[PDB]
Amino acid sequence: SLTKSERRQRIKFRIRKTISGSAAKPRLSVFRSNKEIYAQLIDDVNGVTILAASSREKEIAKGTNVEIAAAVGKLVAEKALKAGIDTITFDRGGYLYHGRIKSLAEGARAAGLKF
Amino acid sequence: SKNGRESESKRLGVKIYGGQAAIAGNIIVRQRGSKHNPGENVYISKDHTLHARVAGVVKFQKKRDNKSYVSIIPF
Amino acid sequence: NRIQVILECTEHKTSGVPGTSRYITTKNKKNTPDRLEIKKFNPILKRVTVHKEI
Amino acid sequence: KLLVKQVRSKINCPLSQKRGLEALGLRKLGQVVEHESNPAILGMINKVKHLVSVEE
Amino acid sequence: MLQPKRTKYRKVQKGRMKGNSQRGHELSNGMFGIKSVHEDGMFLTSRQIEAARIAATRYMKREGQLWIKIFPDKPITKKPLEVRMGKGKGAVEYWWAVVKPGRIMFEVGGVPLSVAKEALRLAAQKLPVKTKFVVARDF
RNA sequence: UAAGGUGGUUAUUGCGGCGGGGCUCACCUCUUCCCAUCCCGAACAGAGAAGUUAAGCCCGCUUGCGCAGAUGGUACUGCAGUUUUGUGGGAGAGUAUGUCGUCGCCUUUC
RNA sequence: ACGCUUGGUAACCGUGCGUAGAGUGCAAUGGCAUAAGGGAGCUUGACUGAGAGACAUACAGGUCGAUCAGGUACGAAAGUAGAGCAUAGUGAUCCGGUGGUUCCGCAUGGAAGGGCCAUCGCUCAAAGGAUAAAAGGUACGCCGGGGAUAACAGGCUGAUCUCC
RNA sequence: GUCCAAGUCCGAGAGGGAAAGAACCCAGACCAUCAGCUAAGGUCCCCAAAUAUAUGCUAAGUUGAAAGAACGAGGUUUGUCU
RNA sequence: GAAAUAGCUCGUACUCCCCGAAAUGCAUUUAGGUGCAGCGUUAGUUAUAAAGUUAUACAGAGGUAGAGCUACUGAUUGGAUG
Repeated sequence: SLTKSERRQRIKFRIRKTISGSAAKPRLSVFRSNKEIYAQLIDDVNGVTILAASSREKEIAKGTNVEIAAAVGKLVAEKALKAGIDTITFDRGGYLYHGRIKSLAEGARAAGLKF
Repeated sequence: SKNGRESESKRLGVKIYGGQAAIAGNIIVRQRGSKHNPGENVYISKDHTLHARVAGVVKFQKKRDNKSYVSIIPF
Repeated sequence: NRIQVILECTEHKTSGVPGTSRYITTKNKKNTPDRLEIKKFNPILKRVTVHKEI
Repeated sequence: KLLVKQVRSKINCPLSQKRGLEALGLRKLGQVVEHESNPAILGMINKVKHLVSVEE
Repeated sequence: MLQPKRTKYRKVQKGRMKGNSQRGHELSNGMFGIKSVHEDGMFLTSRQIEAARIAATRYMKREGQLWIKIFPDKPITKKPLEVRMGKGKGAVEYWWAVVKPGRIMFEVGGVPLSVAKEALRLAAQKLPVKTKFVVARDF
């Protein structure tokens, strides 16, 4: 497992071995990629996804990837604090908590979504 | 001769089976090594013993390359 | 070689509080010499303090 | 409704087959009891059929 | 004598042989053979095996081979004489093979029927089993 | 219709071989900064968009390796009597054969 | 397996194949790669007060364990940590020693001493340990019992024996 | 013979059968009766009941209680192929 | 003293009715003795009672018989390459 995808699948496996989410306090998965980072709120106990944010919409201003990730985190926090979701379990999806992932997490923490 | 020694049995085996009720702290399986893995509402101890977490009905449901995953359906 | 050590609290016995906090552990007189010191919880003072081997 | 009567003796029969007779209304070699024809009694008759006779 | 060069354990328990061996009762690489028609299992020893083999090999001097579809794999022990009952198992006395009713022991491929019957009849007089002469179907 | 993300289903779901594709995915260019190599921007992290389906990835085919696997018969076995047997249960191996997956939820698309 | 000075296909290196044949201090079994195997950073939960509920069970004992409170270590946070991948590494009671403790302290006040918590001293190894302290002969023997148990003979079976 | 496990019996159990046998087969004895039906096992006599019926085998008194070998044989009945 | 002690042998006196075992496990200066558990008797408790026994239907975990080894560990017959 050294093909830059198997290596990430291993991390995702040993993170999901302990990170999950019910209807209340769902899971927040992140997907990085070369451009246009994505984030999603999944309910692992029942299937259906609650919401999803991405840097592809008429709300994101161009700039550095760190600022884009912070804006995406603020957007997903403001969108999730509409129905009543207040807590989340932030996983990583196989990405180190440093850089764009940490920027998204801090942008979500500046807003509500207690986690 | 030189062969006259043995140790007492540890009374291992399978406790409450996959169709019976358990409670919050009932021992489900005593093992030497995790050959019955814990599932939902079932945890494992230091001695690889399977304990229940809530009251319910046991269910083994062997799967994933012939590996027992003992779980509890709450009721 | 494995000896029985008694780590007694160091900041204790200096205040006007009766008692003494001790921890009975094991050690090796050859691999770990020189009066091992470890931070342990002092149940009398209700705070963590450094206990040094007697 | 079938009639079953004990024809042999339970002196050298195991404890299971000896309790299978007491489960029915049989306690003596000269007895005869009438039961239904549900599948429960036709497992006891199959357990001890070499000791009883089922006429009808 | 035929015996393993080495093995894991020296002493082996003496089990129970239930007859009608369901494997090894068909001829392969040979057209004639002898098969056990006994009623219970037997222990064929290496001395008997070697005696039967040499008796069948002296006949048909250099014609054909002699396939031995058996091997004395289990050790049989015997404690010395004038010894009371029970101080542990005795030393390994000899080696034997389990023969169950239906097993084929010897086979001959080269010689014709007239010689292969006589050779196997001469060899079967050294074995403690009732043996019958079997011929292959494709013959 | 197509792709990306994320789950359920014990490889009939895998491995390999042969052709096709790129709004999203991926290689690709650099190391000032955030971050790192018991040596290396190889990996991780960041800053970009000159190029590319070559590879990763996804589709279509392949019984090739794997995996699954009958019906029938046999071994074995519970109960009853006995050299025989009668009643029920019934394998393993092997043969024919099957398989190049299937079921949900979100975003961009037609 | 293929390449390369020492270097030898068994030292190190490079590229493939390799679901586990390695390793898990020490015997065997079970388990473990989405690691229980290996590395780096920070640390001492190898904490205090305790035990819902079970498994073993003659007793003495033994094993696992979820919530709560007080303060901690790691982590961004969830969350984990009340010693080691799990089963062996052990010794009851009495007596005596050490630390803490207005608990008691024989008229009163102290003290000697005792009590409670933590802990030390036993190849008590014949390891449920009869004492702090222990070896032999009797054909000079004696008493109480046994065919519960041997020597002669009988009985069952032939390993040995003899014969075919 | 000895040491374990799953049953039954004797132990602590009379009665009937195998000639006589603690365990083998049938069968669990509250008494009394010059009553009847059966289990195991049997019906020529000792000794209760068939010198009963139908079919075939054995010539060895094999057998009528239990229990036998490797290896011989032109004993006999019977099925198939040839 | 003295009726020393004897975990040893022997003996233990009238009748009728009812119930009815064990020769196993753990310890023992213990093995032909005891202590506890297991099996028995007497009496009393569970009531809109509870528990037992046998069988049927449904649902579970197992690694014995069997089978197999080119599926590991060990052994192993015969041919092809060498």
